[PDB]
Amino acid sequence: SNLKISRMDKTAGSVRGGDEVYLLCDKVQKDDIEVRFYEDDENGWQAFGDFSPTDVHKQYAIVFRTPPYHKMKIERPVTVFLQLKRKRGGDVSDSKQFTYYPL
Amino acid sequence: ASNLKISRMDKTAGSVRGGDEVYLLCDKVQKDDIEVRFYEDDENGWQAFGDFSPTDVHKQYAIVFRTPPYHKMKIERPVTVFLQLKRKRGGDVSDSKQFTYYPL
Repeated sequence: SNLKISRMDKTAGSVRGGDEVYLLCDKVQKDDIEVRFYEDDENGWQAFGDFSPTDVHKQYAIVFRTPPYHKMKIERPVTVFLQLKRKRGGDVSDSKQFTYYPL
Repeated sequence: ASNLKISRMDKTAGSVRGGDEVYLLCDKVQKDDIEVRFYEDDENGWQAFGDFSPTDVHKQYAIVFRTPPYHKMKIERPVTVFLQLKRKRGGDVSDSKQFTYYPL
């Protein structure tokens, strides 16, 4: 609960990932942050937000590319959770929702 | 703050009717002392401003805003313009970026 996501560019996208999202957050260290996309279920899937250090703006924003879903053949939009977290870190932000769309 | 700077930004095109949300990452800015001015070199140097309350001025380094309707609603093709960050007091600006309005 140390980390926080204030606002996001988008909350949906192509299951193929590759979508650029602007993320407004509370202070974050550019060398110890990641954007984890995950599902809360026995399978426990997780993909990560793509981006280098330079995309973290003044420690208060992150411009990244979405990861793709593990199944491209989905019939309807699937919602998943996405949060902020320190690498190995055990510190995270509350988790917002992100939906993936078909093709 | 030194000199205004638009680091990067969301959209760079939208509808001539304005109303589109643009994320814009910039250098240090102060909530009640900054503006996002749209305009044209033109004789009639049209001018408009992005809409946003002071709450949309996230941590001094970013601005979430909606665009303003262009002055010609019925344009034949896509019309491009410059939109620079501007200071409400000093009056100084940031290098101007380009934004393109689209027809209905």
